[PDB]
Amino acid sequence: NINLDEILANKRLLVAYVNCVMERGKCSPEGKELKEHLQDAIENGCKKCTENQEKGAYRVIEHLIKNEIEIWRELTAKYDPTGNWRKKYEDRAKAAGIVI
Repeated sequence: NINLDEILANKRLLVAYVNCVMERGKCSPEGKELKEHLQDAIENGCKKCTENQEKGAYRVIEHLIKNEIEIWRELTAKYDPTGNWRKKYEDRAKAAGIVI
C-alpha cells in the first residue's frame, strides 16, 4: 500500500519510515528501498541516485525541514555527523521559503 505521498500525508507512515531510516524500526517493502535514497542524499548528497530517487529524497528532506525539524536534526546528525550536506539542503529549503 505504501507511497511517498502516503508517507508524508500520514504521520504514522512517516514515523514508521523514519524509524526504518534511523534503523530502529522495521522497514516496509518500499520503506526498505526509499531508505537507500534518503541515506545517500544525507550521506553523500545523492551521488549514486537516479533522477527520480533524488527528487524523492529532497522531497522528504524538504518536508522534514519544514514540518519535522527535529526528525531532520537527527537524520543529518546520524548519517552526516561531519556536516557535508546538512547546510546545502537547508539552503535549498530556505531558498524555497522554508525558514530556519
